[PDB]
Amino acid sequence: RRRKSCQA
Amino acid sequence: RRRKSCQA
Amino acid sequence: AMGSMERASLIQKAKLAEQAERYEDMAAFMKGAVEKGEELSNEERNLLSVAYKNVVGGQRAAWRVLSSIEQKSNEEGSEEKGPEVREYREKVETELQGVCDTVLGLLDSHLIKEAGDAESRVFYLKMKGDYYRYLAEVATGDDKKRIIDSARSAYQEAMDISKKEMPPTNPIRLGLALNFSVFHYEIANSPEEAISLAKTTFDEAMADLHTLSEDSYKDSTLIMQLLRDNLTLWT
Amino acid sequence: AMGSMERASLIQKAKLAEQAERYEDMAAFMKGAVEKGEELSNEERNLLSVAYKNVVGGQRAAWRVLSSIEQKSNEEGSEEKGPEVREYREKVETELQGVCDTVLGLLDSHLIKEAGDAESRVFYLKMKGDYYRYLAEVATGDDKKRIIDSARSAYQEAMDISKKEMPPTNPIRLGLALNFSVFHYEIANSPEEAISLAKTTFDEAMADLHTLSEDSYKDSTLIMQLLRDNLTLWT
Ligand SMILES: CN(CCS)C(=O)c1cccc(F)c1
Ligand SMILES: CN(CCS)C(=O)c1cccc(F)c1
Ligand SMILES: [Cl-]
Ligand SMILES: [Cl-]
Ligand SMILES: [Mg+2]
Ligand SMILES: [Mg+2]
Ligand SMILES: [Mg+2]
Ligand SMILES: [Mg+2]
Ligand SMILES: [Mg+2]
Ligand SMILES: [Mg+2]
Repeated sequence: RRRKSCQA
Repeated sequence: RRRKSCQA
Repeated sequence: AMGSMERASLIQKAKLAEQAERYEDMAAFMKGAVEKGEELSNEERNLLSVAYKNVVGGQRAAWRVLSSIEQKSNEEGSEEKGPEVREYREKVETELQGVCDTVLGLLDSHLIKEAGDAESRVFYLKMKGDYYRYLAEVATGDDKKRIIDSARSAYQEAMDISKKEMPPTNPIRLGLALNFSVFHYEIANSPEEAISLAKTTFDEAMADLHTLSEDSYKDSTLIMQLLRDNLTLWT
Repeated sequence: AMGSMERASLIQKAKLAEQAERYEDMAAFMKGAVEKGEELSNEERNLLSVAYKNVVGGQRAAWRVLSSIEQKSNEEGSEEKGPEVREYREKVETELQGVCDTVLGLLDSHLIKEAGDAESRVFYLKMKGDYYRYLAEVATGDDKKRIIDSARSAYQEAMDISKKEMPPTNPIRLGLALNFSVFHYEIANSPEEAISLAKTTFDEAMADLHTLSEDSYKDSTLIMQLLRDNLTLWT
């Protein structure tokens, strides 16, 4: 439910 | 599979 | 503090720190590697990004927890508990700002100016936009508009290069667009721009998938799904 | 560094740090609270325990990852990669030892000597055994037997008090027995003693459950299940 940003 | 010790 | 350690040993230890989930150590090792003054390879840029994103990610999550408690403390009917919630939120905020300033300082001295290939330049300018965006998340005072504009400007330069020099499926181009779209939605109060960017980015990548190998297809479609996740949440 | 902050504010901020999953901060706040020189309440003892167990738990997990890599590096057929794995394992080990020494120092100056009630004294002596046990996990040299015996001695004094002064279902008594049993199995090379202790502890608690309220029953049976988990793994 939290928007995605570019991670990992 | 790791034995338990007293935590939290 | 890393000046006496070999560059290769710093990189080796950053990879060990990652395996051990010791992200503060990982970031300190990669800062030391950057400060040797040589350009970073693709792998080394990704180690730098992983390390600092994990460090700041923990700080941001903690800041949001504390900010929510502080907000509830200033609602009507709340008992006065003293200055401690504000003080501790400020402590975490100052540490977060320090990490952002450290990353921005590495980019300015001297990673961006020596980055000539599109893959490296776009990567670093995206990073610059990201860390200004994290500063904007906690900003409240006279320079807040300037912090927001610094994020915007870095993202915009990265977008201009990425559109000219990279295919629409390139993972750095896609991750940049994802993050600039979040910037528009969450920071710049521009949800329509955020949605338009995510949709156009998704559609242009879809049309280029036919050119890719199986492995590149997997990489690009993973990030496209993140764009879709946001479009589903926002519409 | 916490000397200028009020005791109550340190405790308040430790609880905020827990909510934010900032366990290093939580531990620093609780160390400051201990160093005010007053005895700790039940709640405050549990905040101290939570904070340091989380800090050292992260260090121990990282140490095990690095120790495994180091072990594989010294197998026949492994390529020589230099001193970096050993150096980084040593760095994490030294930080872990420092945290254990800090906790043991708080117990010795002056928590244990002022603890007269069974609940507090057993809690602190269990903690002393625990942090000597963590030192034993990484020990390899001339004092290793003495480190192991220091853990044993602290656990044994806690057990003697707990058996005389607490019911067999008391959660501190149960958690102590759980950890002393792990000590026997993993540190002292005494698996039969570990199994016997876990079984007797479980059975004696079972026989006393009838005396408890619903809420106390829930607390005691949760720890009994941890004993059972180990018995199932070990037999
Ligand atoms: C999968 N992935 C992360 C999710 S976007 C990337 O490829 C990537 C990592 C760092 C910067 C960037 F622009 C892209
Ligand atoms: C549930 N629980 C933790 C699992 S043993 C406790 O009650 C407890 C916490 C700290 C010390 C102790 F002896 C007992
Ligand atoms: Cl504070
Ligand atoms: Cl090291
Ligand atoms: Mg050199
Ligand atoms: Mg160059
Ligand atoms: Mg190109
Ligand atoms: Mg006072
Ligand atoms: Mg006393
Ligand atoms: Mg009693």
